Amino acid sequence: NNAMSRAGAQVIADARTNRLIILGPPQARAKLVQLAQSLDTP
Amino acid sequence: DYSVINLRYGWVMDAAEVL
Repeated sequence: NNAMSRAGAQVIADARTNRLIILGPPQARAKLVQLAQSLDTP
Repeated sequence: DYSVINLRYGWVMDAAEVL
């Protein structure tokens, strides 16, 4: 939600099925899927 | 620009108010 500065793009969580629905630019998608792939590491 | 880094012994909890 604070990835975009003070909104434009949006982000929606699913804590039951651990899903992420993001509505925005494709580079934020790609870089934050990479941060997700670094983020789901222990 | 955007980046992500690790920490070995550092705490992002303490460094959040710093940065």
